[PDB]
Amino acid sequence: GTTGERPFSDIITSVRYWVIHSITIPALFIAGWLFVSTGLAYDVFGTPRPDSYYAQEQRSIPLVTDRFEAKQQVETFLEQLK
Amino acid sequence: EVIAQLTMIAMIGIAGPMIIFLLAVRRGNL
Amino acid sequence: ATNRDQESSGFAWWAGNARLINLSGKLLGAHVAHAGLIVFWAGAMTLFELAHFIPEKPMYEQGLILIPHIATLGWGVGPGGEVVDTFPFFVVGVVHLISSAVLGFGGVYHAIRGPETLEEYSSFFGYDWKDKNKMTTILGFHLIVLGIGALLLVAKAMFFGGLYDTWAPGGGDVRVITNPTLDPRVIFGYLLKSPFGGEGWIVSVNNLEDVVGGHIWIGLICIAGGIWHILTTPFGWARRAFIWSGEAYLSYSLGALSMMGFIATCFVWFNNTVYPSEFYGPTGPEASQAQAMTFLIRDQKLGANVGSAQGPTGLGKYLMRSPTGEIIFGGETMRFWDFRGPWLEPLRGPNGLDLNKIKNDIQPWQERRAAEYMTHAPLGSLNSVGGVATEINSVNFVSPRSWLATSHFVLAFFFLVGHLWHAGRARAAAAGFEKGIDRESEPVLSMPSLD
Amino acid sequence: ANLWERFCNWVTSTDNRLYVGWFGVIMIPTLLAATICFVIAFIAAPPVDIDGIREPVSGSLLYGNNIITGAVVPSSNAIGLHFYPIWEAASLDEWLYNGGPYQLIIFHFLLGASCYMGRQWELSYRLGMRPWICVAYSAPLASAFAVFLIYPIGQGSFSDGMPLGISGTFNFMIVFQAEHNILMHPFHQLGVAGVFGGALFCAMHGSLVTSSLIRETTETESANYGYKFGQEEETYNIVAAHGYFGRLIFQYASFNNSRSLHFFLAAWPVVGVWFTALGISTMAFNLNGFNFNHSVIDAKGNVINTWADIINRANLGMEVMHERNAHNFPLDLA
Amino acid sequence: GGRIPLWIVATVAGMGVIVIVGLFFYGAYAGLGSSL
Amino acid sequence: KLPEAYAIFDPLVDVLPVIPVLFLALAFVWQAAVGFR
Amino acid sequence: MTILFQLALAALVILSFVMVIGVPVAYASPQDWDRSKQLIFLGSGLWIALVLVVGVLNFFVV
Amino acid sequence: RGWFDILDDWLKRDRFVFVGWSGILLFPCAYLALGGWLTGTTFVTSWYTHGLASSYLEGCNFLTVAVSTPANSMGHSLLLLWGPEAQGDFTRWCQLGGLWTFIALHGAFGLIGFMLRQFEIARLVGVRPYNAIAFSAPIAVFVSVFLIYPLGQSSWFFAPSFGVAAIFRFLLFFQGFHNWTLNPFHMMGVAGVLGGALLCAIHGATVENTLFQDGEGASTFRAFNPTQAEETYSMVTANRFWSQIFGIAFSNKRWLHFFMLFVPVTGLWMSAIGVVGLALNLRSYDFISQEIRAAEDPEFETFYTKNLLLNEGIRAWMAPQDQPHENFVFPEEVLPRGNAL
Amino acid sequence: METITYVFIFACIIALFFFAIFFREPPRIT
Ligand code: CLA
Ligand code: CLA
Ligand code: CLA
Ligand SMILES: C=Cc1c(C)c2cc3nc(c4c5[nH]c(cc6nc(cc1[nH]2)C(C)=C6CC)c(C)c5C(=O)[C@@H]4C(=O)OC)[C@@H](CCC(=O)OC/C=C(\C)CCC[C@H](C)CCC[C@H](C)CCCC(C)C)[C@@H]3C
Ligand SMILES: CC1=C(/C=C/C(C)=C/C=C/C(C)=C/C=C/C=C(C)/C=C/C=C(C)/C=C/C2=C(C)CCCC2(C)C)C(C)(C)CCC1
Ligand SMILES: CC1=C(/C=C/C(C)=C/C=C/C(C)=C/C=C/C=C(C)/C=C/C=C(C)/C=C/C2=C(C)CCCC2(C)C)C(C)(C)CCC1
Ligand SMILES: CC1=C(/C=C/C(C)=C/C=C/C(C)=C/C=C/C=C(C)/C=C/C=C(C)/C=C/C2=C(C)CCCC2(C)C)C(C)(C)CCC1
Ligand SMILES: CC1=C(/C=C/C(C)=C/C=C/C(C)=C/C=C/C=C(C)/C=C/C=C(C)/C=C/C2=C(C)CCCC2(C)C)C(C)(C)CCC1
Ligand code: OEX
Ligand SMILES: [Cl-]
Ligand SMILES: [Cl-]
Ligand SMILES: [Fe+2]
Repeated sequence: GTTGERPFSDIITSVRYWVIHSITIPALFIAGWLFVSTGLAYDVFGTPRPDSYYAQEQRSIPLVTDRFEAKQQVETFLEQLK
Repeated sequence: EVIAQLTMIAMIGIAGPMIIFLLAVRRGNL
Repeated sequence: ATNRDQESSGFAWWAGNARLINLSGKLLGAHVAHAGLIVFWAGAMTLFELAHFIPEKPMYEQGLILIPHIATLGWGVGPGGEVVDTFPFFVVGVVHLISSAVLGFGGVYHAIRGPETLEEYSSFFGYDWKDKNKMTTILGFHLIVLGIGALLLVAKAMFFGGLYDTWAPGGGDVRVITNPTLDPRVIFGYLLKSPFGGEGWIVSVNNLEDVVGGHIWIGLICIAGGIWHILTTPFGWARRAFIWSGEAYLSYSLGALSMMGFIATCFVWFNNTVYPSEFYGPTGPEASQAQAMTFLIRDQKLGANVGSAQGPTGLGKYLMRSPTGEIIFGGETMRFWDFRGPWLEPLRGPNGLDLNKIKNDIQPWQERRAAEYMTHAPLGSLNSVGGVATEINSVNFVSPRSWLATSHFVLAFFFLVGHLWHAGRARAAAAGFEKGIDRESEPVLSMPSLD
Repeated sequence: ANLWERFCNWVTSTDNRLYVGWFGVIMIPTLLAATICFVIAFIAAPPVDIDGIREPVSGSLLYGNNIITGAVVPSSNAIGLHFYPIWEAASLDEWLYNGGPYQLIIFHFLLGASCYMGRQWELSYRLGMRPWICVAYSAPLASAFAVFLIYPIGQGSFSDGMPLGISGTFNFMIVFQAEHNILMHPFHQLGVAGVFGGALFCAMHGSLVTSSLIRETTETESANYGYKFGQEEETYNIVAAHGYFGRLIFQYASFNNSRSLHFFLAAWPVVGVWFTALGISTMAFNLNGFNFNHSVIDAKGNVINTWADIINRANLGMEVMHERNAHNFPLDLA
Repeated sequence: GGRIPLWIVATVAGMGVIVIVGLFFYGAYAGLGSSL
Repeated sequence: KLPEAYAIFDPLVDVLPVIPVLFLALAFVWQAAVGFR
Repeated sequence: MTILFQLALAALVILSFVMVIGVPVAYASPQDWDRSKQLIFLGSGLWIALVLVVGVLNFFVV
Repeated sequence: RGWFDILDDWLKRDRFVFVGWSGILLFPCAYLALGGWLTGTTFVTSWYTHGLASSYLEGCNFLTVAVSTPANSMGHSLLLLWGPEAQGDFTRWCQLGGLWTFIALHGAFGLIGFMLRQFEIARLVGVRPYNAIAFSAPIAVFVSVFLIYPLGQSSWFFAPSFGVAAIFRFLLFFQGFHNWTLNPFHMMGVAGVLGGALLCAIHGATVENTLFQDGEGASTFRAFNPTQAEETYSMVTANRFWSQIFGIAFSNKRWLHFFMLFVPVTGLWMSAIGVVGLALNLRSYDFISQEIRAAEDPEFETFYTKNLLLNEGIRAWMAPQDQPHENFVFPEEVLPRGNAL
Repeated sequence: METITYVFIFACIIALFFFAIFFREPPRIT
């Protein structure tokens, strides 16, 4: 039967539907685009940029080796990139 | 250059859906 | 609603081409239109390969499957397989692509505008699937058309240029064939060879004379079978053996196509005569033999006596005996001692590889070919990283022999499934229980229990 | 009638406890030769020089194996793809040394199982059934053809077919991952989705039909006696299992057509096992799993490993150890 | 309630994904992750 | 390379071989049009 | 005449494109089976001639 | 009407997506397990935990992205965002592996929620809860593989990371360190999954090829009304077919669908037990009798000894980079290798 | 003794096959 809601085939063929979402969808796409194009996603999540995996002449990985000094450990490897 | 690539395929690909669109206006024989 | 809905034809949309079984005219449209697409692709693809072709790279470094087919027929190519004129490729391409539009035109005509059914418009082009005489008549015409096709190939080899002969001396050249082989002891000897190692059935055909000869035979066989069938009707024994329906005929041809795809798969993988390695890259066996050659040459240059070098296992490190005693390359490549190619045969004597020829007569073109083929061995990843599975990214290569073999095994497998599907269904349909079991007559219910 | 007709009518009798049929005429002898040989070799066959390097692998129980380690060992690499019937050997001793039972077993077996497939069609015809069960069996059959026939062909040797053994199978899989990165191949990914999905849908359907058995028994007897063989009626409430399952997810992710539901059960595992049989068949021609080794590099050019590089380190460990005495030259090109 | 035919939204949607995925397969050969 | 005469058609030539796959897709556009009757 | 060869060759493409869309619509529209009989017949001769015309011009520029 | 009963009314309403009391556990935890997987595979690295890229941002594709396990140096920390390690710093929590525990633990409570939901819906609809019972096997698998196994090991590092190729690595780790293929509990699991798929295919194919003719078209899907009394296919003809093809057949439709539940559910449970074993390195790695012979008889070779040699290759070639926190340094000369390769 | 044990269990299973097929409970239609 029908739980009672408006059928989907009915909403997405409606114009009012596409009036609303011809804006919001592309907008969300652009928001997410910008999230990465602003470089903002890098600093939120702490993800290295292609130039920040290593120091210029270092060949070893900033692996974390302490449970409680770990936050401090990551912060000090970041200082050693400048 | 690659817009040439995309513009040709843009038009080639829409040619199909369009035929169906035309024959539907004309109450054509789909 | 001329068929075209599920209510009238009995078939849903996902099986809608079954709506055409007894609509000879629309069905004619679909075949030609589809023939349209095949010739289209032959055309578009060739021009795409031409637009992407650099004559300085081997054909096989460039991802080409069709131009190598054109080069094998002796167009646009010189000694060693060097590309000397690209214009013939362009012609093959344009003509097919052009042709596809007339094909295109004709199929879309018949599928839409033309008569849905033909049998009242002309007694000759109309047909009924159950008309045993009319069916062998169509079969007969197409046999003759195929017979002609095979003779076009003879015609190109004997009168219109020749074929590329990888075995022609001076590293291979285009060559006219003048003594095709007609001895049926050879031509049909091939069909009687084992398909197993060292024999290879018809995949072993290693010279153009045998190829051209075999197409004379098959061309005349086909033409003579066309006539036979146009004039005859199936005899009692054949009538009682088969299902006479449109679906059954389809299932018999899916059967044939499957068989053929599988033979093609092995042809392109093992055969380096009508798939010259100049164009297609080396075979799997050829590459592996080429590596043994490469390191024989290098070590011997350093001072190694390669005939007396005992490797770790006790077997020769470079040379050993096949199980029938032939001298063959050692190491894992022992499995590939059946390989034959123009770069390697100069070193062969009556007992296999000849050590005096190894120590004295290896030319630098053989070192080059052997090094080239060992580093273009048909190994590569789906995304076209070349080499073994553990190779690093760098080389963008997958052998045309891999592409053509994998693709055609896949296609042959699914056409075997198509056979069983439509063969099974043809039998049920003919017997009348393809839509299921009759409740009022369920056959098992009249049968005695098994126990 | 005449003698030949009596025989034909017996061969095709739908009254024999086991259906024979024309396919059965070939199947029975070939499976029997394959089964007798295999059973005897598994127990008593002497060591087999699989890799052609005069380094024989013991596969049989009497030569120090157990059920898990035992195998009928693939024939010699020296043989490659040559046919090696018993009559081609100078002696049984030679034939055993070189792995002849393997060839005899798998040829008779492929042949016997192909006719088994045909036999499935044949009896469905004599019984008035629809015919496509045999199509379902084609997925398992094709899988067998791949490890026993196609993969040897592309690689040039039955020495690289799958061994007839529990640990031999594992050997085959490991060497396959290192030589083809089969885990990174989509057709094998499709095989896993095939068999996980098949197992999932098996458990779902069984659980869903079982959930909706109609009370026809008491709490002391087996629910199973609520169903009598050949009973006209259904013994579960599909409406009720749709109602349960449509609510578990939502109404239309659930089936209410028994036929569509059952065709989905057939098709999911068959398709995916087709793809993974096709995966072994195309890697047989060295079209291998995706390679992303050193696919990420940084602004200077350092390799930034990903999980694909870690898989490669494992792969490489298999590569360099497998058949440790069999390679003289730096690439394992088959 | 049904002013835009469904097949139309279908084709549009499809060409929508076809594009986005095409982009991702393109990205496998360009910039980050291309081995280059 | 094509003959330089047809160089200007290189981008249309790059796309031509995928055209036959659109025919398959065009069939589904068509049956959605007739509503999979 | 490098200029008259590219002329004709687009005449083929623009005409192909027209005929590719137009011929199927024409066919399954019942009204102008006669209004359009002429169109496609003429486009067709136009198409064919143009192939030939491009086909000969190639041999003055290719 | 008490307020509890009013809330029960709303939660158990017939809507397009049923909520229930179970939903209060189910939907938040599932959305965040999901969402955290999507977030981590899209944007988060494994650089400080593993020396690895693991997100689309870094240029990984769908096969190579992962939410990777936290560093071995974390032990078995819950890795709470407000906990001693990350101290409420969301950026640092991503970099130290918090999302892994975040996914692992919400995912676990989500599975609970899902099973409770199966119970809740069965009870209101009036059906037996064999489906919830069936879902016990995925739960045993998840719990055994993602929780028990690392809790037995040195840390969460060695649990599976959440990625396509990460899981492939885990398979291969398990071959080369645990010799998992040789473990009868996995072998029972293999049998139950491949046997489940067999039952799945053979039962669907049998139904579709013993249908009664209940309509008149060639699309046989339309000849079924879910309210019909009648069996849509013939148990009788199915039984004869399989008795004659295979020797034996099902005759009882109830046992048949019960057996379909049992086989794969029982196999996943056996596999789980074996992984509990491996939590402790309690492996079926060796056959002692083979090793005593092998060590004394250099001509004795079996597929068992050949596979251990492979295992040794995997361990040594893959460990330095797979367990970077160990600072394994293996000079070329110690790396086991056959000839030439 | 281990070889004999594996062969004995295997032989029992092959006998089981026999009885399971030929001495099954006959299915009947009630
Ligand atoms: C497209 C190709 C094709 C097809 C589909 C057919 C189809 C048919 N032919 Mg025709 N035929 C063809 C080409 C073809 N023919 C050609 C080219 C010739 C000339 C050589 C003939 C000569 C010919 C004759 C003389 C006869 C047929 C007959 C028939 C009918 C029965 C076929 C039959 O029993 O198959 C084969 C099925 C069998 C059961 C045959 C059993 C023999 C074994 C099992 C098969 C192998 C035989 C093969 C010759 C040797 C194998 C080679 C090996 C080394 C690989 C059927 C309509 C018969 C008929 O009714 O004619 C009017 C008949 O008598 N055909
Ligand atoms: C090679 C592919 C192929 C071909 C050739 C056909 C051909 C045919 N189909 Mg099948 N079909 C296919 C794939 C194919 N189909 C697939 C993949 C599906 C599954 C979705 C179906 C599902 C299906 C159903 C459900 C039915 C058919 C039917 C038909 C027939 C009549 C179609 C009709 O009325 O069109 C009407 C459509 C139109 C008028 C719209 C436009 C169509 C034209 C052909 C487009 C041409 C485009 C092209 C670019 C033209 C320019 C080239 C020119 C310059 C040369 C026709 C013979 C029908 C049938 O059997 O009739 C009884 C039918 O009912 N088919
Ligand atoms: C196998 C393909 C095939 C078949 C069997 C038919 C059969 C038929 N068509 Mg179709 N048709 C086809 C392809 C096909 N056509 C193609 C490709 C086109 C587009 C070019 C057309 C366009 C078309 C139209 C527009 C009409 C028909 C009509 C007819 C009917 C009359 C045929 C006639 O009088 O020809 C008589 C035969 C000749 C005059 C012989 C000359 C034909 C050529 C030049 C022979 C050359 C053969 C060639 C060299 C071999 C190689 C071909 C290629 C593969 C390389 C008949 C049912 C008519 C119809 O249905 O009436 C209502 C109709 O009006 N057809
Ligand atoms: C890899 C294989 C596999 C997967 C992916 C899977 C998945 C599923 N099975 C379900 C059900 C079932 N599975 C069953 C038996 C089985 N299921 C099996 C194997 C699988 N089952 C097998 C082999 C069996 C045989 C016994 C039964 C009997 C059922 C059901 O009744 C039920 C159903 O309706 O399915 C049709 C669904 C539970 C829905 C749910 O919990 O939503 C809620 C989602 C939650 C709580 C989030 C979980 C978070 C997970 C655990 C961790 C994070 C995962 C990341 C988001 C993604 C990581 C991806 C990388 C690993 C690549 C879900 C579709
Ligand atoms: C050669 C040439 C040419 C021609 C071309 C052609 C011939 C074209 C065609 C084209 C085509 C042929 C097109 C088509 C298209 C198609 C499309 C693009 C489609 C898509 C699809 C989709 C997307 C769908 C969707 C859906 C539906 C509807 C339903 C279900 C779901 C889905 C999603 C599936 C020209 C002129 C240029 C000139 C030059 C050269
Ligand atoms: C029926 C039908 C169908 C089908 C269809 C078909 C299959 C089609 C075909 C068709 C075709 C088959 C077409 C053709 C086309 C062609 C064209 C249109 C061509 C043209 C060309 C050109 C124009 C060229 C030019 C050039 C040159 C010369 C040189 C270089 C450059 C270029 C390339 C530019 C479908 C399924 C869809 C649907 C339903 C119905
Ligand atoms: C070109 C060439 C050549 C030649 C070729 C030839 C000469 C071949 C032929 C071919 C042939 C000569 C084949 C035949 C075929 C056969 C078949 C394929 C058969 C089939 C059969 C069937 C199918 C049957 C069935 C049945 C039975 C048995 C019983 C009853 C039922 C039925 C009828 C179903 C060579 C190699 C020198 C070189 C290269 C190129
Ligand atoms: C974690 C976290 C959180 C949460 C989060 C979440 C909630 C998230 C969300 C997220 C999401 C929710 C996401 C989503 C996304 C999705 C995606 C990414 C999609 C994509 C897909 C695709 C790409 C697909 C496509 C395709 C394919 C591939 C094939 C087939 C076809 C199709 C078209 C389907 C919070 C806040 C608490 C904070 C803390 C942490
Ligand atoms: O044998 Mn069995 O495994 Ca196929 O790669 Mn080459 O060969 Mn041997 O090495 Mn790796
Ligand atoms: Cl090995
Ligand atoms: Cl080697
Ligand atoms: Fe069922």
